[PDB]
Amino acid sequence: AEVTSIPTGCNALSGKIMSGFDANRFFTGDWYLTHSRDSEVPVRCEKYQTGSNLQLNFNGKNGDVKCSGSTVSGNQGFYSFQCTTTSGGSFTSYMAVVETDYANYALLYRCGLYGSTTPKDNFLLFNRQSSGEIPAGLSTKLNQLELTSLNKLGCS
Ligand SMILES: CCCCC/C=C\C\C=C/C=C/C=C/[C@@H](SC[C@H](N)C(=O)NCC(=O)O)[C@@H](O)CCCC(=O)O
Repeated sequence: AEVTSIPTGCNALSGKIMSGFDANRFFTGDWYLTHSRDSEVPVRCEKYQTGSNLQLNFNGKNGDVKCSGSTVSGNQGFYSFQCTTTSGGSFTSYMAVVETDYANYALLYRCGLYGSTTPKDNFLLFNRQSSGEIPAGLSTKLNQLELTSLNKLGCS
């Protein structure tokens, strides 16, 4: 059966997502994951490569990861990505773009179960440049979401 809403425990962020999200402008080019609310060690620099039809590739923890996306019918703005890893792993992950200017930065929410019963989520800051940091345009939004000290990752 089709999965029609994000996992129980994931935040649908009703009322907190940008209006007029343009998938065509977001899912093009490269995005570097430069900061996140929660982070692991050692920090890394993941470059997310996008292609047509919600396909993406990134350099993950242990090998390249390839994902295929689709819209989540019950949750506006959300996507479900089915991913496979070069070590032979597979997982599902959910995301929504909270705010983006398409040409410089994007604040995303990500959530998934990953085989557990308790979801793991995060807020992610993507930048078009590996040297990208926290944009002035997100100041108020980050305050509203209580994201006052994003962790810098391994990009520079
Ligand atoms: C343009 C931006 C597009 C964003 C697309 C959104 C989602 C699909 C892409 C990546 C998903 C990664 C999920 C990783 C799982 S861990 C999932 C699994 N255990 C695994 O083997 N992961 C391999 C690996 O992470 O390298 C956890 O590390 C996540 C922890 C919390 C978080 O940061 O979301």
